[PDB]
Amino acid sequence: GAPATVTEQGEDITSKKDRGVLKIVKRVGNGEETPMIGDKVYVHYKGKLSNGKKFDSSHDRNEPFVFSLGKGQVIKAWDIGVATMKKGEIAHLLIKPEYAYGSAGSLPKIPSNATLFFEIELLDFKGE
Ligand SMILES: COc1cc2cc(c1OC)OC[C@@H](C)OC/C=C/[C@H](O)[C@@H](C)OC(=O)[C@@H]1CCCCN1C(=O)[C@H]2C1CCCCC1
Repeated sequence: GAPATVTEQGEDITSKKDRGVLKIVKRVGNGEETPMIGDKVYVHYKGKLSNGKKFDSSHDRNEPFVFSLGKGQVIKAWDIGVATMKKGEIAHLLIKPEYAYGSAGSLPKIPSNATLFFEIELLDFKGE
């Protein structure tokens, strides 16, 4: 399924080239701008542990998810991944624990050493 497709076909968007954040563009967005640290960013997302054992979605809350890029509100993989996205883009990310919750995990939702999958739609972004 989608996690294994990102393993096989995803681009490694990490600086270290350690395959810690792998990306597929599923729907192309518009415009030249991409989100930058400090921007206020508006998304919809669907996430899950890569083995399907827990799910989460902005739609569960009936509203976009909003965060400030690079402000420590999201996991490192989102700061890295969403900064590559254009307005309107849908992307898939597959994420190693080093760019998510690590060996400590984040119980009860996130076990130690968890790999994460997200589908993210970038709705909008604004400067601080
Ligand atoms: C570890 O705790 C949670 C993880 C995740 C979602 C959670 C968590 O409980 C606080 O609740 C959903 C609502 C309440 O919060 C949204 C964003 C939270 C924050 O931005 C942090 C905690 O989340 C993240 O950094 C990432 C990226 C943004 C969207 C949420 N995401 C998660 O890791 C999910 C996670 C995804 C895989 C399945 C389990 C939930």
